[PDB]
Amino acid sequence: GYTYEDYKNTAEYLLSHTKHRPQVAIICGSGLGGLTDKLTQAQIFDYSEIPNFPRSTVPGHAGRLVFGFLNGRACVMMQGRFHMYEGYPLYKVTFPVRVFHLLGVDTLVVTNAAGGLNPKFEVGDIMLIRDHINLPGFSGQNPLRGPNDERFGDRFPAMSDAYDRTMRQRALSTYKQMGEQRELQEGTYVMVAGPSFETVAECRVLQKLGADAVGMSTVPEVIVARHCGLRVFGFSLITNKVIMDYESLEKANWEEVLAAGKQAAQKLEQFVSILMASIPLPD
Amino acid sequence: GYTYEDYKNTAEYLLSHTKHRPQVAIICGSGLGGLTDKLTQAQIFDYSEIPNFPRSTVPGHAGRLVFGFLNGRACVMMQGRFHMYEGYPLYKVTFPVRVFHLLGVDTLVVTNAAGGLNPKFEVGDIMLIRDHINLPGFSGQNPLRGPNDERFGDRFPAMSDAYDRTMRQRALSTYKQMGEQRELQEGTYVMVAGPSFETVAECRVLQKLGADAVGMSTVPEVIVARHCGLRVFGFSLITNKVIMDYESLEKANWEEVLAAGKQAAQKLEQFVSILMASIPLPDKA
Amino acid sequence: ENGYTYEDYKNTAEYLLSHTKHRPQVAIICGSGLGGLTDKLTQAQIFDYSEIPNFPRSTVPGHAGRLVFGFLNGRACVMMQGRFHMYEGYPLYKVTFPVRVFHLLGVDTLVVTNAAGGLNPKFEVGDIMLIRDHINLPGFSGQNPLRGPNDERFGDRFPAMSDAYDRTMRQRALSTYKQMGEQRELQEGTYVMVAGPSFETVAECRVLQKLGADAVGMSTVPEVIVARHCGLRVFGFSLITNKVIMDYESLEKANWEEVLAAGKQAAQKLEQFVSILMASIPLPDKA
Ligand SMILES: Nc1nc2c(CN3C[C@H](CO)[C@@H](O)C3)c[nH]c2c(=O)[nH]1
Ligand SMILES: Nc1nc2c(CN3C[C@H](CO)[C@@H](O)C3)c[nH]c2c(=O)[nH]1
Ligand SMILES: Nc1nc2c(CN3C[C@H](CO)[C@@H](O)C3)c[nH]c2c(=O)[nH]1
Repeated sequence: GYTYEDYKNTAEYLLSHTKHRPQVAIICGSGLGGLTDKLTQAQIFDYSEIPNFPRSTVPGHAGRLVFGFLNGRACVMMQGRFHMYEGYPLYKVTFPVRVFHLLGVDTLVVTNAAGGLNPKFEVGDIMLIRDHINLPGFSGQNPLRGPNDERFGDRFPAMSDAYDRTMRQRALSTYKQMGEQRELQEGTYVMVAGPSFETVAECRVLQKLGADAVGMSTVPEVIVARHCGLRVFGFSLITNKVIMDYESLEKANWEEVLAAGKQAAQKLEQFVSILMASIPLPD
Repeated sequence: GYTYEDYKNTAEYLLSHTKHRPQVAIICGSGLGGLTDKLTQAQIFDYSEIPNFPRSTVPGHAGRLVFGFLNGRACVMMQGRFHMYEGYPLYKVTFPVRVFHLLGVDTLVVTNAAGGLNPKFEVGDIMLIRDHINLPGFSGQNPLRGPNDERFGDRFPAMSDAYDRTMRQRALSTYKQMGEQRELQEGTYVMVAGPSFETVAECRVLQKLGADAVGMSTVPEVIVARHCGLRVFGFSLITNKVIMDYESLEKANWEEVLAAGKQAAQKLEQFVSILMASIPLPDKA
Repeated sequence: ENGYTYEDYKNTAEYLLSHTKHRPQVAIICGSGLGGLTDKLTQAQIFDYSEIPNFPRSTVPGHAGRLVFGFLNGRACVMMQGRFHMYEGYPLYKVTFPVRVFHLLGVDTLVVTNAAGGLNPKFEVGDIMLIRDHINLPGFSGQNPLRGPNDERFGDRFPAMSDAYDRTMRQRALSTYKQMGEQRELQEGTYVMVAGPSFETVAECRVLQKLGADAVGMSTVPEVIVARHCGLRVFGFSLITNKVIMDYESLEKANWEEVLAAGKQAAQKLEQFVSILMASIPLPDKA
């Protein structure tokens, strides 16, 4: 895989090529690339020009790294991400997270599109990620598998406090004081590898396990971020309701997923701006 | 693993070495190879003579591809299949499915032996597969992993309609007018990788997940078939009741599995006959 | 698919047999913080894993990385002082390599031990849970040490695991233990393997509870599958080293230092238990 020097080489490339010094990294998921629009003094790198960066092969993933200020805050944004289903091993999927750490980032915001498993969710809802279920992790697909480098973190990091409690309370609070539009949802995200969508029986499995939303990303990035000590916040856009009975003739499809992101673009933009305000400055 | 041209080469080899032109492909699982017996005008290929075909290493898997007519319908049958527990990557396990598509097949019938998890099933029951749970797929073992080729299908295919609803309706109706003793069962098949058989605690996990029958195949072939637009029908022969308590001195074993297929041969042969009568003809000949 | 040939296992076995006069009947694999179980071996002869042909290396704290032959309560034993885990980067054929070596040495009984997180709310830190059964989550998805061509010199293509943990040993150990006036009962339950190396989320803890697991760890199962495949009698137990976090209010977190400390606290109870255990292992039919 990647040596420590590989991560350092990439971080040094970025640090040499930009004056931006980000505090927060944001990973934009399927159809959420629009979150880069409000960056000021934006500087763009195509992933292809960044040493060791994988390529985004999925539609709705632009494949660019954008530095700028978001609500005055120094950010770096992955406009597009990587997925196991593309053929990438998790050490590639998660590579940018350790680079961000080496750039000086102290907070990772992870975003995604997700299928709703909890019947109370509607398409267009934002679900705050309170926790996850790492199904690939259980079987061996964990980005920390292999020799541990103490320069990044511990051999056996805990994940029970992965999603930052303070930011979650603040976000929930702020959306109470609105009382406008749908309320902010909260729940458990389960990662499945994909790329095919779930059967009805699989939908019922994931529900029985206690997941509220399902997708094919995010969890590995969180694990790596927590290993290197980043504060983590996550949310899903619920882009479709997972099919849960044999009567329906509806089927999950990627077109509908991207369409739901386009529709929620302004709402997501607002949410992320309020989010930045809840991140404390470094010491 | 395989290039688009690899699939092409194999399909052209077959198209150039037989005049048979199948509409239906049938994959015969453990102890089910006898389903080939009623083929008329049979032409046999050993897998070893077919470019790019993997080899069947499991007992009760003959490793032959047979072309012929089954109750008057033009079929190609896998007498034996491949399993990930043999060492094969899923792109090898499922290779033939994409070949079948290129041969002009529009329907895939997948068969297997399976261990009964639903206590209402008896050894010798046929269970129609209404749905599946893909446990390896959750963790990354899906035959679609990697770059997608649009010449086969979509990057993100849906699976919630994988097992053709109309065929299942017709098979159930037709079978319940034939007044046979044991009813035709219907349920959810769960794939596990194996090759070791389940513990009691594992059996209870699978039951809790909602599975009726468990085996170690089939699901990857269905995913690949649905990706390329094939109509899919599946059934399991329940060959053993999975062990469910710590008192029992009985154990799952492969010999009992094959024996159950032997005993069920006449019931299978008849089922497969009314199955063929439930497969739509193509719009144009 | 397995990276080792039959001859690789043979070579390692012959090397050991030609470098010690010890001829073990019982192999014992010592888990995290349980390496002290070797302290009571008499006539102990130690090999570093690094000097044994084909042996993997233990890279985890609390795993010494030594193979120790000797007598335990009068019985000929070989003990792995430290083991290997999938999370270290090893394929399962490497993790489980020693088990087939033990079979070639003449061992007929494998005792597997580990530290484990408690999922059953009745367990307390320091409890010994006898393993009645396991749930092999990596196995379901393809990570099984038997994957690939099968060598009938070791065992069957499709071995059963429903009787993996020897009932008779478990009945004898429980009975003997009960008659010795110990205040805290031996526990008994199902161990679930997850790959790690990160510890469980609360949601994951709840999944594992709902699946019927009593304790969770990151080892053991592969070794048992290989042991049963080649016909070894198997006994297993876990030291419950921590209660897995199961609510969002707690500020406590699983951590490896506390895991190792729990093994230190339990050294004496574990020593005494492994003695009752050795007395519960049948002798071979012939000497
Ligand atoms: N597993 C899964 N993932 C998603 C997603 C998340 N991603 C959306 C994209 C395919 O549209 C993949 O990267 C998965 C949205 N809806 C679903 C769903 O119903 N199921
Ligand atoms: N997992 C599992 N599979 C089967 C099967 C199906 N296959 C039968 C064959 C071994 O007998 C393997 O390819 C699995 C029958 N019974 C069982 C069972 O109890 N369990
Ligand atoms: N998964 C898991 N394993 C353990 C273990 C067992 N091992 C202890 C060591 C990390 O301390 C790893 O090899 C796993 C103890 N407690 C726990 C737990 O809470 N969870």
